[PDB]
Amino acid sequence: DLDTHFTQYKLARPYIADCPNCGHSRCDSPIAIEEVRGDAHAGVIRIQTSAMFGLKTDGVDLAYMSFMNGKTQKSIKIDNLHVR
Amino acid sequence: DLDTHFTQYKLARPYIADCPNCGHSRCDSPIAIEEVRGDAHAGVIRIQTSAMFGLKTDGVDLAYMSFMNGKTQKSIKIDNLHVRTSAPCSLVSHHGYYILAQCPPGDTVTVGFHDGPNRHTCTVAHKVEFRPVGREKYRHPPEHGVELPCNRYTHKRADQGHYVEMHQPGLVADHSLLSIHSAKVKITVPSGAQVKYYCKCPDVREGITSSDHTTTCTDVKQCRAYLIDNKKWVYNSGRLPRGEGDTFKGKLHVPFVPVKAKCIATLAPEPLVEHKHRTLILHLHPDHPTLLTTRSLGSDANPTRQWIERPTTVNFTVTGEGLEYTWGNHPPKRVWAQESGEGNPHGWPHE
Amino acid sequence: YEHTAVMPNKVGIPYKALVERPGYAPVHLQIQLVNTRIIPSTNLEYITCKYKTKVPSPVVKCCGATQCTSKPHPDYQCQVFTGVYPFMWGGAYCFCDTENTQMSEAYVERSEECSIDHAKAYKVHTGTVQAMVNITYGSVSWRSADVYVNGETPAKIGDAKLIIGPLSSAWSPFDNKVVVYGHEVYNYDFPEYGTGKAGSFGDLQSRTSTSNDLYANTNLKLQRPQAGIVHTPFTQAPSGFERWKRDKGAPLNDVAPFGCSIALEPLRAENCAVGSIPISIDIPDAAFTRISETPTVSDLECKITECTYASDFGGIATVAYKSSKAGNCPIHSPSGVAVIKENDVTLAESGSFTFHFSTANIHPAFKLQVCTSAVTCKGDCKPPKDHIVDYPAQHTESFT
Amino acid sequence: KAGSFGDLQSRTSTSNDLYANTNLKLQRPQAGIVHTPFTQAPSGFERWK
Repeated sequence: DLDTHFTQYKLARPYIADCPNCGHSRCDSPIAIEEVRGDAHAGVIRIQTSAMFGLKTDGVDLAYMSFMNGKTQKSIKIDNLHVR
Repeated sequence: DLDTHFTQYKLARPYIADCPNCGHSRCDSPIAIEEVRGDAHAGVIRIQTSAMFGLKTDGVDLAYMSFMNGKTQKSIKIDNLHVRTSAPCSLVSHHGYYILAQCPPGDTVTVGFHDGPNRHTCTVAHKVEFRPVGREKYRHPPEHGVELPCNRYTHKRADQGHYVEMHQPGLVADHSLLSIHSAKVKITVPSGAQVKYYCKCPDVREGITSSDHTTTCTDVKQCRAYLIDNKKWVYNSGRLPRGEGDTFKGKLHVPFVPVKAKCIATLAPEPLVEHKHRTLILHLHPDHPTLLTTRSLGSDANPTRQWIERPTTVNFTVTGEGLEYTWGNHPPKRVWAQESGEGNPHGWPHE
Repeated sequence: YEHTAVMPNKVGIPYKALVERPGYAPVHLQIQLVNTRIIPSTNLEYITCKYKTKVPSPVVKCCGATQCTSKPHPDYQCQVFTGVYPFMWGGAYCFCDTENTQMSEAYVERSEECSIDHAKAYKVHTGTVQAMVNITYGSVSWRSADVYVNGETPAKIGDAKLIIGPLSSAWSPFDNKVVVYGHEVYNYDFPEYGTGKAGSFGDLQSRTSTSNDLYANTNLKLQRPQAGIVHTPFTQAPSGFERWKRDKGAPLNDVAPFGCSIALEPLRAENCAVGSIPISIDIPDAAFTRISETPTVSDLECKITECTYASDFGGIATVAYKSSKAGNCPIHSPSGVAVIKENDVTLAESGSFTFHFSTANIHPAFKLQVCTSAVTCKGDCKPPKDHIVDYPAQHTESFT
Repeated sequence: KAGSFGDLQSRTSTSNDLYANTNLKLQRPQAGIVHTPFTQAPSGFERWK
């Protein structure tokens, strides 16, 4: 877990979003899924959350998770994420 | 929370009932799901667990969790509870012994907390459905398309609109009920209940009574482990018999009645209301079964049934006073007659 | 004088008919019939709605013969089972251990959905209720009030006591037995309360949704629990209310005749789009305009100056009127052959005066009854662009 | 050439411009949700084999 192309990371902030479906009565999640790239013929998926995990605003690690709570970040660990 | 229907709410005790599929395809647990209600046209199901989450016996919070271990409560946090269907629900509110939860559709209902001497979960089959109000056929509505007037259960609690009889709860198994009074087998109450107790040995067994008691025949299996409620009511179930004799009245509302709301709802991707001369050609582009049907506005009825889930230009020969066209339970179209051809001149050098 | 009119019932959109008056000069009488409904005398036979096997606690008696006794219900479905004995935390609710018999009982009780957005049966007798009708006229402009469409004395509203139908438009697109349900309203046969069937409509037959009585042939079959402990399965045939989205009895707001569409209603079929209503009116002789106050307009000629074929009232036609007196002139095509929207068109001796209309004919060979002088306002009109919008105002309807 | 070959028509790889008659139809993101659902006809790399 390390961050090198600050093209995406530094020049970004997590952007709050609303999940498209999350039951009948939706949960608002700033990790709302656009641009699924699961069209690999393998079984592996790249997902785009609307959240900018990666850095907090620091210099290192994709090991954090900066999603939006408010207009402000919430820079915590990425290990609570579970793609499945 | 609300105590404006402490009729059910306050006066509700944790109720114990057999599980039919569990840890050997059978276990003893409090939970066991009766009256699953996927009868709404929405996404939400009103469920009765046997266990009485809600308050404890007080008035405060639907976010406690009182199930039966023994005949006694176990009034703890609701954080060990998992309501689920075939996937985890999100709670809406609990009131009494009844929980309303926005659940994904599911063939079964699967509740469970490991707080017992065992796995202590419970599963049972019970039919859940959601479908369009008239016309169309879907199960659970899409995440796209129009919102439209579904039945759906409340976002709130302590309501009423219908009532099911909940007149006397009674006997359920649990030998904490039938303890021993140091020789003879002894009935107990949940929190106070009028118990019309008796055993196989001759005794009175009718009347509104806690004057019926039999100690003559002794054994927990030869006697009626009861909570005859009438001030601690639980919803009536198949795994909750009543005393053989007269009912103790206790008809009680449901505080989770179906109300209108804007459901995420049913309407398959947009139709095209096309027309030529006395004909609605209808280019259609749905992704889901939409009951298209039309009605030629003459004294002809012109019924139609055709599921459209296939993109199709269809036709309905519009009579001389128009046709109406009813693209699912999405709003009716209406169409006059005269002819068209989509803005074709029929002649136009003026006289 | 007495304004006969074959003149359908369309939405509410303004469309005309014409009083051919012979003693005095003709006067228009726009009979725009907004809706008609029937509302026969009726009786609530039973609410239906998809069941819920909402068990009202079993009558059990594990000693000897198990009993089934209904408590505030007419019936209780109860089925004995052996080979099971109650355990739910140990002990047993059964009160004989010398007879291990287990009485599972489950009855159907009305769903909460029965109250709201539900099927609701009726025995429908004989229609008795009015039709909403606009009358604009050439001496009163507009009144849109309900006036009987059947025999029990039609009211006089406007310069027109108007007898509508009987029951033309919404004749009764209902059957004798009717269920009405939200969107799709079903004119569908089913038997009265007490004898219903699970697969057919009226599986649940509760006299009222609230009421603690019903007839529940829902094909409720309890199955025998196994493994030596009690449970109560509900095995039930497909509902007679989940049909209404699959099986059809006739979804009348999508298959109605008479142009009418339907909703949860007490046997009304609102907003018709045919009727060919024979309205017959008693307009007082005074309300007419004289054939001296209005000229004999003959020696006229009418030619469109931009007709519009559509229910769109943009159609115009100058008429080189030639008056033998001169004055005002209510106009309309003879009782619909086109819909004219000028109440009155002025007439002078050797002048020319346009009126407005919409063609209810492909080309405008519609007579225009200019208060004792008919005239064909011939020519040709604007494209028929339209045939996807409401219910027409091109009265004479049978092709428009 | 939507729903066939040339539904996507890019004259450069890793496109920044193309001609896309793919039969792209947006639908309502019901219940106050902010998202874009894309309903699109299958392509010349989803079948035609």
